[PDB]
Amino acid sequence: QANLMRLKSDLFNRSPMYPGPTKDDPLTVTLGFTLQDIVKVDSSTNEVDLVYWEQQRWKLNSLMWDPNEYGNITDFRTSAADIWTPDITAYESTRPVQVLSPQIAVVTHDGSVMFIPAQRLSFMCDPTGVDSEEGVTCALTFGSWVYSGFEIDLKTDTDQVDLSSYYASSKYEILSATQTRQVQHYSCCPEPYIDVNLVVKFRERRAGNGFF
Amino acid sequence: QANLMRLKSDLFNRSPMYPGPTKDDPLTVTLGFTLQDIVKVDSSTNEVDLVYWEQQRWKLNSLMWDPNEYGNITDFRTSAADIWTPDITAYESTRPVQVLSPQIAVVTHDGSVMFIPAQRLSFMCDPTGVDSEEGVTCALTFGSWVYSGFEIDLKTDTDQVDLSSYYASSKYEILSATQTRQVQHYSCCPEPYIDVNLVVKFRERRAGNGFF
Ligand SMILES: NCCc1c[nH]c2ccc(O)cc12
Ligand SMILES: NCCc1c[nH]c2ccc(O)cc12
Repeated sequence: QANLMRLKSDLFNRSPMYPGPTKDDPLTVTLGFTLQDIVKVDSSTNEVDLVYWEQQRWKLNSLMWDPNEYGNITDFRTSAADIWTPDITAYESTRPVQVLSPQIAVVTHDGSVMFIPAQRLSFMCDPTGVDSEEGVTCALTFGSWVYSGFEIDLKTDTDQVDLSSYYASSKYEILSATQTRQVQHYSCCPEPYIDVNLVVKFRERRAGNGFF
Repeated sequence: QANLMRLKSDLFNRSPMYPGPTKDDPLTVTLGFTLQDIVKVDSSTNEVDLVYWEQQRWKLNSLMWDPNEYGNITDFRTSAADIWTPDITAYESTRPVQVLSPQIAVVTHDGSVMFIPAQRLSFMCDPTGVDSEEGVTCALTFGSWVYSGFEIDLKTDTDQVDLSSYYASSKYEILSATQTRQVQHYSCCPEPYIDVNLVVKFRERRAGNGFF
């Protein structure tokens, strides 16, 4: 498609990239989690491994275009390396994140972006009691590493984690999973930072496939 | 010493031993447990090992004597092999019982007997969930193997298991322990058989010695 080539060239070749948000031009990132699997627990190190898709949305004025000038194109996929992306980080990870999917975003003519990488993460979680009816609860916070709430605000569209793709024959069944916007402070700095608190209650699965 | 030797000779060396209880002459045995330790659980076989002392009391007319005729002796210790003892049996054991104490009874002039052997026993018990706050419940019935309620009846002096000697640094802590008289029927036989149902709720100790 000739029109799309023109669009990408015009967007990505003729100006400096977005330098990120500032106090004068803050940005709100919408977050949502799709929990796919609780893969492994480690009771000797108190780490638990999750597989999830992390849905991120935001909007930049610099990514806008008039579809009329581009054969009525209203959106396109492009490599996430072509655009600015927010530094949303898991605050209690114990290993580097492993990316499980392509990193390609969808950009819409109004400057809005959707980006949903699949990830595996090890995080700090004590799994003692997971083999009981009551199960166990762990929490994981996600937020900008370097930007305070004055530059990056966060939002969820729902407080329910998406479980519609959770692996039915996982070793672990989900009892509940919520995602909630919170405010935190770190020793280094006085300014409020925003996070999303992912809270998952789970236990060893003992009813379903493999069971009779 | 002379009077005791006389008493023992007279009680044990001049008559057939008591042939056990009958319908016409039934016997009631009082049972009580001192739970000392839950030593071990095995989740691959669903066996748990207990150490307890089993208090047994009963009374036989044939063990009576007049203390006046024996230098005021009102009771004596004697090997349990010298007297009839009830066939009180754990019904859900998985290994032969291991005896941890001498087997010696105290006999009193009214023909009553007290016998409290210490035992280790492996029994059928699923310990899944023992490492949680709720812990797990298991039960073990004790009763005559061969006598129905028409020959042997049972009772407890209290429904609360004696925990005053429980090992404070056991891997497992006791949440509750009861001992309750019940009636049972088995496939072999029409008659009711009496048992005491020992019900123990426990979990992995997470406080005290070794824990910070
Ligand atoms: N593959 C499922 C998620 C998904 C659907 N469409 C997408 C577009 C972009 C993206 O990063 C992710 C997605
Ligand atoms: N040694 C604890 C139990 C105990 C105290 N006195 C006893 C007399 C007889 C017996 O079998 C047992 C006992």
